[PDB]
Amino acid sequence: SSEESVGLLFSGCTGINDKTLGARGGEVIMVTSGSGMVMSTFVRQQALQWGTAMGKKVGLAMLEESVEETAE
Amino acid sequence: MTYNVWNFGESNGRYSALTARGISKETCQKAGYWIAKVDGVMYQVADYRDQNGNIVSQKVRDKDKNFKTTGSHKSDALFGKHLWNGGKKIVVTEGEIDMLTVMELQDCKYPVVSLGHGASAAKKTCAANYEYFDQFEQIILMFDMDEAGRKAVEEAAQVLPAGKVRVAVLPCKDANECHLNGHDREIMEQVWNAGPWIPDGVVSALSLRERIREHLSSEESVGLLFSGCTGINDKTLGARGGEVIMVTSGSGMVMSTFVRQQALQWGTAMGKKVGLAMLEESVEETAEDLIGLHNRVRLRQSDSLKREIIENGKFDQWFDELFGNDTFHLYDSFETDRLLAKLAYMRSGLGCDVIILDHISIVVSASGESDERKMIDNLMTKLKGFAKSTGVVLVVICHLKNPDKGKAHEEGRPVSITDLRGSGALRQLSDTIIALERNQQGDMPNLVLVRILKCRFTGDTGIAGYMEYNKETGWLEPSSYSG
Repeated sequence: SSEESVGLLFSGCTGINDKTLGARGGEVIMVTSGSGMVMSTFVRQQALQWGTAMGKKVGLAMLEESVEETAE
Repeated sequence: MTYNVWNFGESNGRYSALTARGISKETCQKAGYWIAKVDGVMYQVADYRDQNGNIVSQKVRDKDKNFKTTGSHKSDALFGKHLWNGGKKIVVTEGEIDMLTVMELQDCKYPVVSLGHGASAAKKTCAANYEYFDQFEQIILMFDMDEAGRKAVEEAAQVLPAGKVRVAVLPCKDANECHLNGHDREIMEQVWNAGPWIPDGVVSALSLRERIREHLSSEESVGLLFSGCTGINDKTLGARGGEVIMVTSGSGMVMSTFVRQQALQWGTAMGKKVGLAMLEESVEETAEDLIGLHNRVRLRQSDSLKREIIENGKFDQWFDELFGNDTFHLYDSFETDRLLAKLAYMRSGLGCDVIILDHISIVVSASGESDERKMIDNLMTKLKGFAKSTGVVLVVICHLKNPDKGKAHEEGRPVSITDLRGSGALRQLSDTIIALERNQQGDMPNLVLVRILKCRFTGDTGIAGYMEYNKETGWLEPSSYSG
């Protein structure tokens, strides 16, 4: 009952979802890839839809850039 | 073996009231603050027991302000700990006496423990006890009201559980200084419902509106265009403030020109105030190199012309011309922390918007420490911090280690980020990496290539154009070139 199946659906590629069934809480999802800013977008995108479409509160530690920048 | 735990009675023990501190006799009795007297002198003994009840260690005092610690004072010692296993709220004080205090004012009905090695070992003693403290709903850190005491609070909460920590804020040094005629009611107002703070770096988005607005106007998409090779610009979109541009390459004096050239155009064409730390050369030298460069003449490299313009007034003229807009400013030399500080005041005080730091390879002063490998990195970060933290554009020149593989640097050999110096900090912390290659023994010994080795803001990277050295004027002129 407690723990859960379809936790938080990755956005922008059903597939990610199909295969992973989402980002269940207490998990640790790890996004990786080459030079990928592609990577930094993908994550950003997720942060975006989770904190708006979904109710969820997102917390960001974008260590690379400033807080103002990421907000823009 | 270790100092025996002091037996009550063996040493002439009494549970007496501390009249000096406004701690009642009945109070000392509950926490285990007893008054012995061995071999003549009368000592104050604090009884540290584990959650199980057994006395594991003692902290003993004599009048003059000395100590003597009995038993085995483990890294997780909390004085009073054995009294409470659970609760809605537990005050945690710096020392034993202050624990006795809160234990009064409350008629010993709620929980207070004191740090085992208090003062400095705030971090260790605390994290040693995560579980114990999590037994309570909220943890009230009532530490000293001074320099190191606020610090203690900080290091403490860091290692303490979740959203439970709240900071006590008293009118005097400690909770006892208050009691000792002053404001008991001040201590009270904190034990109940005091300050809960710990986000010194967490920052809700809502609360950035202003900081964002003012950013958006201030710092520019096309922040500062590199000069002498559209390309550098096309790919990197410029040197946006708060970035850290890193210019690198082989033997490149080509490199030290390229940087110089940029310094030039930003400090004259553009309004921007450049600050320079040219660590290699003197402050007078770099100034000449500027003047000369600005006047398309190889100034220092020519006895005749030097004399000429000193006499024909052209010097004072050229000098005013280039400099007299308080726009260039130089760090002039003869540590890491020490340099960083100077560069900061250029940013903060004279408020230049670019600082060019020629040649990271020179760390310098604090000698007893190993690999430049490691240290290069340590500086790297302070710098990136400086940068982002203050929005200054920080160009940082950096020189290349040398292959071991076949073709050298003057043989043109291209460079990659692997090809990189350091041990990762630049390879990381830098926002745009511009590399310049030059095969000084070949077809165009004056032709120089520009790779963008990296560029966060755009990630459009690669070969980005060519320039040609004019041995004659001193400039990296832009050049026609491709496949």
